[PDB]
Amino acid sequence: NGPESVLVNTYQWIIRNWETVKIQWSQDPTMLYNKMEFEPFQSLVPKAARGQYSGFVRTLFQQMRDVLGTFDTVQIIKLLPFAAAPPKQSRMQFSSLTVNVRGMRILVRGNSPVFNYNKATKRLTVLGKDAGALTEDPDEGTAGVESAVLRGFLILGKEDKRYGPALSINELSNLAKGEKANVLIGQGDVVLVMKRKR
Repeated sequence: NGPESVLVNTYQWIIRNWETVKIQWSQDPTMLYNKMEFEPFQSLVPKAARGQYSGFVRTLFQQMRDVLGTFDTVQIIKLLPFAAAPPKQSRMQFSSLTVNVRGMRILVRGNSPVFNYNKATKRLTVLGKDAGALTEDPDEGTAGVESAVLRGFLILGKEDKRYGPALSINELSNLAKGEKANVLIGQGDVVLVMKRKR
């Protein structure tokens, strides 16, 4: 009882109700974001981060709506509870989002100890406990273009030496619209990104 249970139950709820969440996420996201079911999760989020995280995630979700062929079920499920605060817009980038449990990090890209989706089995494991199983979705984007990781950017694929040494996530704000660059996105992973034109 406490944080860990709120975390696990929140994601359990999303998975249980995925079909209606998916509909609302696409047709009326504001009302999805305003559901009472996300309030307990929001209390886990550091008070001073809630607005920042919401602005960030809401923009990442609109990028996914705006950039055809980049639908990512697991990414939507992972980031959704963070959209539930009144958004505070900024130019900050986040590689992880913190929930306070016992100060734990949910990685924005890929799996983490806290949030682990097992593709082979379709099971989501949160804090080592079962949150439920997904089903294969035909709407899933297969281009390897990731639209909901960086605010204002698309991840294109592997590092490409034509575009020079890798930048940190804090160093992307000088890039021109349409410009490409390599980025230390996390771990030791370097990826080619593009700054969006709109």
